[PDB]
Amino acid sequence: FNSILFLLFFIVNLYWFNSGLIFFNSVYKIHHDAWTLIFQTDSILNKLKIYFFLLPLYISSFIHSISTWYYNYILNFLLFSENLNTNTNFVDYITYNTLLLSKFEDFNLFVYIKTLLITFDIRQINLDFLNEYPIILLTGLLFLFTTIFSLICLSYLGLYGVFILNLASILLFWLSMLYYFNLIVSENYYYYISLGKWMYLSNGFRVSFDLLIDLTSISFSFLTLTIGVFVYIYTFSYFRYEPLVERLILFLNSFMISMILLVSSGNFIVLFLGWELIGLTSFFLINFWSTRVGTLKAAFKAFSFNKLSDLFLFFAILIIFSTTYNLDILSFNNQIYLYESYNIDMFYWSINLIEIISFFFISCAFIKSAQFGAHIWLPDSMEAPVPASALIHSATLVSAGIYLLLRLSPLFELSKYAYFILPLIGSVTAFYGGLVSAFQSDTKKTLAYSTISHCGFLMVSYSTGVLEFVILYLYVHGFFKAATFLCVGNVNRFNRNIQDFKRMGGFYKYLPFECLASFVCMINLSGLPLTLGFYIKHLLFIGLVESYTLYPLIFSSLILGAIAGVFYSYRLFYSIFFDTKKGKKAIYLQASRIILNSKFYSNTSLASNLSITFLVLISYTVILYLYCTTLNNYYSLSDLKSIYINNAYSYFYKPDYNFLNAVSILNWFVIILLISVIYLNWRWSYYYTKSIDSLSKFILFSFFFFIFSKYIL
Amino acid sequence: MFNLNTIYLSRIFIEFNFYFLFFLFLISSIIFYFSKIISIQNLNQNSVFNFLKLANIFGILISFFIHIISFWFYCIYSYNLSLNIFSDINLYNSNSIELLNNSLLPNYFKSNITIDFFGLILLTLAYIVGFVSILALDTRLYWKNIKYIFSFTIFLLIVYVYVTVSNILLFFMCYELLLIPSFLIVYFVSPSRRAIQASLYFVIWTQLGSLLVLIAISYIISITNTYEFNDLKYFNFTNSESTIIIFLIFLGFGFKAPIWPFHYWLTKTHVEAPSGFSIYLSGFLVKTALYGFYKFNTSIFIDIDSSIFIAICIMGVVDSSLKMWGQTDLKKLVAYGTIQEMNIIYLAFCWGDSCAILGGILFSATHAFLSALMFFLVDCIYRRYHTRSLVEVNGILHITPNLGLSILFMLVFFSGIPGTIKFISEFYIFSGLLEASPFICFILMLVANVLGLIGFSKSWFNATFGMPKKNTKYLPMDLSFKESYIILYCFFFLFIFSYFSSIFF
Amino acid sequence: GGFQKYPIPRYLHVGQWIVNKNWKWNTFHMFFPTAILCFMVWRNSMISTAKPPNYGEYVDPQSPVAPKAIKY
Amino acid sequence: DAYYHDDTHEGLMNEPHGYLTMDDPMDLRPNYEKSALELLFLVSGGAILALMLG
Amino acid sequence: LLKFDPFGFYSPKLLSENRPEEAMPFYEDYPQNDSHWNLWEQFPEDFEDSNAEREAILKSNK
Amino acid sequence: RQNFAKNITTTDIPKDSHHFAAKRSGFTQTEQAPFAYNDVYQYPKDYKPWNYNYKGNGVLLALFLGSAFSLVAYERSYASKTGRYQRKVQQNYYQI
Amino acid sequence: VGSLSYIFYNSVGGKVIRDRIRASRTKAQKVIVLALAFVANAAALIIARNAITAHNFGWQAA
Ligand SMILES: CCCCCCCCCCCCCCCCCC(=O)OC[C@H](COP(=O)([O-])OCC(O)COP(=O)([O-])OC[C@@H](COC(=O)CCCCCCCCCCCCCCCCC)OC(=O)CCCCCCCCCCCCCCCCC)OC(=O)CCCCCCCCCCCCCCCCC
Ligand SMILES: CCCCCCCCCCCCCCCCCC(=O)OC[C@H](COP(=O)([O-])OCC(O)COP(=O)([O-])OC[C@@H](COC(=O)CCCCCCCCCCCCCCCCC)OC(=O)CCCCCCCCCCCCCCCCC)OC(=O)CCCCCCCCCCCCCCCCC
Ligand SMILES: CCCCCCCCCCCCCCCCCC(=O)OC[C@H](COP(=O)([O-])OCC[N+](C)(C)C)OC(=O)CCCCCCCCCCCCCCCCC
Ligand SMILES: CCCCCCCCCCCCCCCCCC(=O)OC[C@H](COP(=O)([O-])OCC[N+](C)(C)C)OC(=O)CCCCCCCCCCCCCCCCC
Ligand SMILES: CCCCCCCCCCCCCCCCCC(=O)OC[C@H](COP(=O)([O-])OCC[N+](C)(C)C)OC(=O)CCCCCCCCCCCCCCCCC
Ligand SMILES: CCCCCCCCCCCCCCCCCC(=O)OC[C@H](COP(=O)([O-])OCC[N+](C)(C)C)OC(=O)CCCCCCCCCCCCCCCCC
Ligand SMILES: CCCCCCCCCCCCCCCC(=O)OC[C@H](COP(=O)(O)O)OC(=O)CCCCCCCCCCCCCCC
Repeated sequence: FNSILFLLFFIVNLYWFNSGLIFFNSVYKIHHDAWTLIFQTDSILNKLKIYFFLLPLYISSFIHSISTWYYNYILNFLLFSENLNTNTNFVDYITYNTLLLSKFEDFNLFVYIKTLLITFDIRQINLDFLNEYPIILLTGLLFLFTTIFSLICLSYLGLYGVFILNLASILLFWLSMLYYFNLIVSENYYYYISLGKWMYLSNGFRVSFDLLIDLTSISFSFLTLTIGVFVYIYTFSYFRYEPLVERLILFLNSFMISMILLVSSGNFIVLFLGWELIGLTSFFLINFWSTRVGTLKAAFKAFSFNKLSDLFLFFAILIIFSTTYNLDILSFNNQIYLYESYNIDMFYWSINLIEIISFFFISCAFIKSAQFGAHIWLPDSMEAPVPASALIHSATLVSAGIYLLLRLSPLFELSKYAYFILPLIGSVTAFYGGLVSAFQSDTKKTLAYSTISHCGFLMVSYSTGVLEFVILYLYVHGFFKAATFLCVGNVNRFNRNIQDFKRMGGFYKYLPFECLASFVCMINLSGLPLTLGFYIKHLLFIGLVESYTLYPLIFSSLILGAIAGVFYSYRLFYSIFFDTKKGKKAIYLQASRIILNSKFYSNTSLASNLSITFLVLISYTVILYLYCTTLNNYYSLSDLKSIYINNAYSYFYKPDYNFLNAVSILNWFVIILLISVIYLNWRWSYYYTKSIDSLSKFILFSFFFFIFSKYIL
Repeated sequence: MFNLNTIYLSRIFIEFNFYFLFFLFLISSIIFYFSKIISIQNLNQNSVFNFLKLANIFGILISFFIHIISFWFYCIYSYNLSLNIFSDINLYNSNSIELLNNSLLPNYFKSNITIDFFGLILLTLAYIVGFVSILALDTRLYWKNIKYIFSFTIFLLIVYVYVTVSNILLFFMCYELLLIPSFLIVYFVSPSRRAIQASLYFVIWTQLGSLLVLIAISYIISITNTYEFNDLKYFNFTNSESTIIIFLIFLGFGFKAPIWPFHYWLTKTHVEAPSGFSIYLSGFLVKTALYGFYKFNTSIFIDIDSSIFIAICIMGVVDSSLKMWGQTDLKKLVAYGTIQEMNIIYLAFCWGDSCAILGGILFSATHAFLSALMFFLVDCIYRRYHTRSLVEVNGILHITPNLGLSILFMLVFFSGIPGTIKFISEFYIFSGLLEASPFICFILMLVANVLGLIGFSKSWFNATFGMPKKNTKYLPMDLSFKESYIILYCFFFLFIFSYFSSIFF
Repeated sequence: GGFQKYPIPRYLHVGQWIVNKNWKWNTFHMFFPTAILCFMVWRNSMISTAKPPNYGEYVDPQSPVAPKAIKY
Repeated sequence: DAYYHDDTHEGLMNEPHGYLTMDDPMDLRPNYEKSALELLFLVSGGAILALMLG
Repeated sequence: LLKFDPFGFYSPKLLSENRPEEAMPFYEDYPQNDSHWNLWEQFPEDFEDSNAEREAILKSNK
Repeated sequence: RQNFAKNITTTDIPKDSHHFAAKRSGFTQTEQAPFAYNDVYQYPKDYKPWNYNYKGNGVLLALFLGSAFSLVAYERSYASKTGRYQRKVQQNYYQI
Repeated sequence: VGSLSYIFYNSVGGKVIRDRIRASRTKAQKVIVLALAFVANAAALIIARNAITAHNFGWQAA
């Protein structure tokens, strides 16, 4: 009973068995059918020699025969089926199968072991295999199951356990998404995956659970996931020292996965599922402060609007199913043109089928994008914690309508109602949100109304009909809105949950990183000259159509909304950071104590600063990649699957003098507004006269500098 | 590859499960009657009440397992019977296979058993809902009402004969037998004092419809002397007779399956009845009426416009949905939800034997399970918090997290999320109604799924959320294992029944 | 920054300020099995995945893979 | 932060605690409701696996 | 709520559920779970339960 | 109310008799009499009230055996449907 | 048989009581307690599956 002796005997037996296998294989090759003539020779000496020298083969065959006999008995017992092929007795069967050695003819122990070892070898995996089969599904399922199981098992996973588990899952998901983003956007790669036959929806119909990873899906998915990764990293610092941080983290993960499922939906049933899931998870995030009933009122407002949108979407899907006996998104997109000519007989009116379907879709899209009239819930949804607010308002909850329009664009291209309604409502919402945000005094409310304005601009861009411009606008707005939301969240946490900047002043020194990060993020968000966010508005005005009947109102509202960005950006930044100290004495004194002076001193989190920095860097890189893909001379974007060409790119490639000078009007309007917000004095100061003098110096120097640059050189 | 062995196994299982239940009930009753001079509980650990509870529970459960097996056998049998009829096209060949009865047990009431998918769905609902309700009524049965431990076994036997009979008179008698046990339960087991009047309202309101159905049955039997339920193919009712029969049948069965304006009794009984018996009532006892209406109206040929009946059903749905908001009582709110779902189900049966019946059956199953879930949640709230009123109950989630989570997931399921038989049934009904009358479909969907849904969600969310600062010495602990697993099983069924074979749906 | 910590009843199974000593092993035994489950789901679903042709490939209209209309 | 307290020293950091359900861990009653529901779940799952799956 | 602990894991629980007070009978506290789905008392297999006291007294009496 | 017997014979109740001690000397003329039973419940160490504390493999084995039986039963059913004693595995399988 | 065996074996008391009883349970007694209910239920389900599965058809060929 020695382990060393057992191992040595096992190794010796392995070598003997391998040698016997090789010998039998060679002899079998030589004597395919005549091997028995020598193996089973009647000679006693030869029989004994063969048995002794092939004992490992014989014992292995005996064990295999016993195992096969027992397995066949078990199968017969369980299935009440047949016999062991034949009714051979136990003795006859075992003797025959043990004497038979042909089972080893193609078997080599070393080769088999090597195959088993190399089966798990990871060197083999290649990009080509990944390109053939998408690993995005494997990582998304990982993230989903991690979130679900973490929700269920909270006691097992403490604060740190939940954070680390979900961080690993989300990082893997984001890296895979990043890998496939390059292929889908430019290389014309898209996948249609099916998990199975989900449900039966008619007498003989059964819809499968399918996902569509296309350019339209990936544009939203990658943006949401990239924003969510850094929001997740930031939340652990924002909700620092809170009773319930795991709950908030898991709610954020749930909302992210719900939005990902919605955007990457293969059929209307999955789309509706994702729609309801984002609604429910947004409700939970808004109602996070469950103890308070004041929060429940805002949550219930959002819930009612979401249920109305669900009604509209469900009715539209029912109309589509009744018309075409199909719920597949691709099939519907490629079939809708045939049924365009059809009408539906309703109560007393014959409504055009496309018009009614597009009416319901646009209604639900407006409700979820917080357009004018249906936006009443968005200002009240700010009761959620800042990470949840950023995620919902950047690219997750308020872009659902934009995703719907982009995915079902072939439908709306043949919609008279869409043509009339999208530009008017978009421009009105843009103007309303911009002006209200400019006049707003609270940080979260300002960001919410700015989000409403940018959603209006997105609607107007879709009305223009350049899906590339819409996608660029969506990406820019989402990234920079999220970054600004994180910055204001740090500011609010420092200011002790007081979100109004009337009590904020001189925070530049107390939050140095937030000041500069907010400066960059706001100049990019509010379309300002010489910034990454100027081109989105420039392209929107390039593509704006002029055949509308309400074009005067549409254009005036668009101009006012576009200019409104400057006021809110300036007010937010200046009032928060560089205005006179208006906050309570405690806020400043508690942090100005000399004892706190240390290398570790900070009023924010190092992880939060790093998360914001990485978010800004990645947003810049991705926006540049999209700009190169679309706005470059060589068009390298993937197919959008739309046959409607707007001609808008003509005024981007070869603009005429008329349009070039027309854009200057808005440019100079913005310039005058900047001069007003900078040099305008509302309060007496020691620097009133010197401020007027500086304005005079700037005007005269600008004139002379222009003279020298243009003429004197 | 289908063989006669499967046919006979199906028939034998169906026939013998009934006798299994009957013998269990007979033995339990004999023990109960002959063990004590007076049939009341002896307040000690050695009472026969424990044995009777054990026998009832694990007779229902084992019969439910056998019913699963027999239902699967029936599905295979019906599918292969349809294949046998449909496949062969040669004129000389015809499927005429005759089966000989067993010599072990007799045919109850000298009737040959006939089973249908709707009947077996109804029987499965009976089993499951009866199991839940019996599990609920343990705290109610005490020392003088222990005789009502057999009420659900009696219900199971009645429903078994109801769904496994091809005789019109036996069908009607089984339908009418359900009144006595239910009335006795409400009268003797209900804690509240208003249950005494609620029971009388229930009896009178249901008996008016029972009399209407009795008049219809008398019209059918007196005119057609047949009772086989299939000889009606060779007899045609005139227009006047047919319209009278359909009106009587619809009104009579709508008295039981609540329709506007005949739901006053339902609201009263649900509010004032035992929390464990409300589950059984709403889940099952209102669907025997739907099954009977389906059978009678599909057997009779009707040449009348069903617009009036559709309008009645839609008015009931609208009325219940609009009233949902104004209820601070959770039990009454769930009762209004039951009225809404039952009216939708009844509307699903207004086009004769069209494909609407499939959606109606699926919606009946999902409503049974959903109503059981909702009434069980209300029962848990009332039993641990000694009140079922929104003003007195607030912040359930923060003291009983599992109960609050159950409420939230119940609301999500009630909303009709995809992946649930609730969503599937809504899809069936609305897809049909869109082509039948699109504007009516829009109005029905709008009302039910927005206004009624918001009214329903307001009270439940207000109860779940908030801050329970009142009576801190009397706050409960949490759900028990029994309650938690009942809730989990309801969720599991609502989710997984969507994978049932689509052949019958 | 955060709210002041207050006592939580022992009998109540709530998540207020819950930290687990064995969170490392808990995460280890909750991550890898989930990864294996997702791998199984992924390999099951890949059988029913569709991808368009590659850069240098064209679909022959008469090949079986090409779409076929219903023949009455 | 300035005056953060470690978990090992913070007296109000909670380790996992609480009773999962209302059932008494040490109960002398031969109660069978939990066993009945577990049996129902298991038999339903087994029926699905052995009669319906595939 | 902090004191509340019906089970004995955190706050020790007497086998005698409560401490009787003078001028009151000794009654068991109402359990948190009051389910009546209880079997008859279970005993070990082949449990010895012969009336040994009566047998011994009868043997002594003769 | 509950009528079951507390003193079961299937096993001995875990208990600790040292937490509470009964006074037996030094009484006064105004002090109440001590208590006779002072045993408290003692839980097994490493018992976690927040989970099931289930350490058996019976459920896992039952589920795995059910799944394996379902797999083999489906294999046999497919062979019967194809009219063969066993599955005829093809040389190549494509997506579908 | 399976239902009753499962109920009576797993309905002895609380978690602690059941665990201690099973720990004191002998090896063979533990084996039967674990295996009886599963074997009975599984045999019933297998007998049910056998009828629907018509394997004993003589046309198996090719
Ligand atoms: C407190 C509850 C309150 C409830 C009431 C309130 C309800 C409403 C509110 C809800 C929210 C509040 C409650 C939640 C918090 C609870 C807190 C708590 O109690 O913590 C302790 C609790 C238990 O853990 P523990 O106390 O530490 O230890 C328990 C024992 O040690 C474990 O012992 P063991 O290791 O021996 O495990 C025993 C067994 C567990 O035994 C059982 O649970 C018996 C189940 C019998 C069948 C019943 C139907 C099952 C339907 C599917 C769902 C499976 C159960 C998972 C839970 C539901 C989903 C989340 O484990 C398994 O073997 C799992 C496999 C189960 C598969 C059975 C499938 C049957 C057929 C189904 C239909 C056909 C499917 C075809 C699929 C085809 C291929 C895709 O915390 C958890 O562990 C949570 C687990 C959550 C589920 C995930 C893990 C299982 C995954 C199974 C496979 C599916 C995943 C993907 C597979 C992909 C490949 C196929
Ligand atoms: C959006 C809504 C979301 C809602 C959900 C949110 C998330 C909720 C999360 C929290 C709740 C769920 C997750 C946690 C559940 C609890 C898990 C747990 O561990 O609890 C511990 C829990 C409590 O532990 P305990 O107090 O110790 O109780 C132990 C049990 O009484 C019994 O334990 P045991 O150790 O005594 O094991 C007993 C076992 C005994 O196990 C065995 O016997 C297996 C080993 C022997 C194999 C046979 C060998 C024969 C030859 C002898 C060989 C030598 C001996 C070998 C054995 C040696 C000993 C090991 O017997 C059985 O299981 C009988 C089943 C038989 C029928 C089914 C299986 C067979 C199918 C057919 C097979 C055909 C082929 C085979 C043929 C065989 C020949 C005829 O115990 C269990 O896990 C019991 C299972 C049921 C637990 C509850 C399950 C609830 C599931 C809820 C699902 C809800 C789904 C909602 C979906 C919604 C979607 C929208
Ligand atoms: C008539 C010519 C055709 C054009 C028609 C339109 C005329 C111009 C209309 C401009 C409306 C701007 C509204 C901004 C509201 C900002 C509100 C806010 O945030 O608080 C005040 C913030 C300051 O916020 P604050 O926080 O620093 O202090 C606020 C102090 N209280 C509250 C006391 C007022 O910004 C301003 O004060 C600047 C706005 C006032 C000055 C407006 C000058 C307009 C110059 C127009 C130039 C036109 C150029 C020619 C071409 C135009 C057409 C292409
Ligand atoms: C002409 C013929 C007439 C036949 C009449 C039938 C007479 C029925 C008499 C019932 C007596 C019940 C008490 C028996 C003594 C129990 C002793 C005990 O508890 O020790 C534990 C012992 C053994 O326990 P165990 O620990 O070995 O657990 C395993 C249990 N078995 C053996 C069943 C697998 O006895 C029992 O557990 C038996 C329980 C009996 C009660 C069952 C209740 C469920 C419903 C069935 C009741 C009977 C109705 C008929 C069958 C159903 C319909 C087909
Ligand atoms: C809703 C009321 C409150 C709730 C209680 C419910 C009470 C009413 C229940 C429904 C009764 C049937 C009403 C619809 C009848 C439709 C057919 C019809 O009459 O059209 C003329 C019919 C149909 O005619 P037709 O024009 O279609 O075709 C035949 C034409 N001729 C004959 C000329 C060839 O004509 C008749 O033959 C007259 C029949 C009149 C029958 C009226 C009495 C019915 C008595 C039995 C039921 C009594 C129930 C009482 C319950 C207790 C009340 C308190
Ligand atoms: C086979 C494939 C995989 C199978 C897995 C099936 C999973 C089915 C769904 C499981 C849901 C589990 C929910 C657990 C909730 C636990 C309690 C909790 O979180 O705290 C409650 C919190 C606080 O709980 P607490 O802290 O008081 O108590 C926690 C401990 N207990 C409950 C045990 C006492 O209360 C609330 O405010 C309610 C919040 C509910 C939030 C629910 C969000 C769910 C989001 C899921 C997103 C999934 C996306 C899917 C995308 C694909 C769709 C096709
Ligand atoms: C560019 C992506 C960047 C992000 C990647 C994140 C990680 C993704 C997960 C790893 C890849 C999995 C898909 C493999 C595809 C494939 O089969 O690729 C094919 C190769 C073999 O090549 P061939 O099939 O072409 O011959 O597969 C293998 O070699 C299998 C070996 C295992 C691979 C990893 C399995 C991960 C799942 C969990 C394992 C848990 C182990 C036990 C823990 C206790």
